[PDB]
Amino acid sequence: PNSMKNIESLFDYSAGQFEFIDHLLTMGVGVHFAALIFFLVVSQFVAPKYRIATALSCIVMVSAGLILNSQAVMWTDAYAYVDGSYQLQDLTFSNGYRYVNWMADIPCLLLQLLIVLNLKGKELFSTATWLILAAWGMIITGYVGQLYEVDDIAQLMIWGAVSTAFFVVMNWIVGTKIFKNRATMLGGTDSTITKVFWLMMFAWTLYPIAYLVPAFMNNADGVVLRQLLFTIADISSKVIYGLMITYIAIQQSAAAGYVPAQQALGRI
Ligand SMILES: *C/C=C(C)/C=C/C=C(C)/C=C/C1=C(C)CCCC1(C)C
Ligand SMILES: CCCCCCCC/C=C\CCCCCCCC(=O)O
Ligand SMILES: [Cl-]
Repeated sequence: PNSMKNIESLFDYSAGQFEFIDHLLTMGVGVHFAALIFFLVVSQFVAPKYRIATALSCIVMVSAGLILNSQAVMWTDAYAYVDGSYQLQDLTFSNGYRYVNWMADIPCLLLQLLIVLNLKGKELFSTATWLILAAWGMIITGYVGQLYEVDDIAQLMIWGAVSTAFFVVMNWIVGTKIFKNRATMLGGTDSTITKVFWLMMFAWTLYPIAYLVPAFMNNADGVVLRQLLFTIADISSKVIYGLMITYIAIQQSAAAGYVPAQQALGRI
């Protein structure tokens, strides 16, 4: 369906190129699932005010891990090694699934941030609402644009412009809330959380770069590079970010007197 519309369909891949992609996707699932166990064992040390943030991390890990596992399988299904190269056998591969996943992943990532920020009640709800709508606006317009990567580069770029507008607006909101709510962080995670904003800024920005590969590197190597950028971005935005949110959650929990949090931080 969407497979003819992505640049992966245009090329034949060397055994090294095809195998590198498969290995990236495979490693990615391994990292996400390993992280998943860790987020899972560690959540018993998070006080309940914050425990939902850690659960969100586990949710993202599986959600992202499943999409990667599936991409890896869709990749091996799509091509066969014939006459010295991997050649397209059928229309089973597309990047469209990543976008669909982001529809779920991003709200989860944002919500875990708001929780450690100590937002609650009406503010949490309203902030969450504006953020996810902005995010959905970004993702959907982006999804529409990627559909035109094979045949209409101007069109991919215009949808890209619209997508970026939502992105910038989303960043302004998360940035503003982090900066206005820092003084309330305990432990003192007021310092850590600003690092979390910079990481997001860096990691999230890699997705747009990946989106533009058809525009500047329209060849088989470009395909490899985009999967690589997705990989760096995925580990940075989901896993590394997740480890920080959890750290902040544990630290805030101990500072507020939750004992399992204190014993845990202490036993290390
Ligand atoms: C777990 C997944 C994450 C954190 C994905 C984040 C994705 C983006 C920030 C996507 C951004 C885009 C633009 C701002 C412009 C082009 C289209 C997108 C969707 C790639
Ligand atoms: C910060 C997150 C780190 C992400 C992990 C990514 C791991 C891969 C890194 C480097 C390997 C580069 C080697 C590429 C050899 C090219 C072979 C070919 O494509 O033909
Ligand atoms: Cl609590």
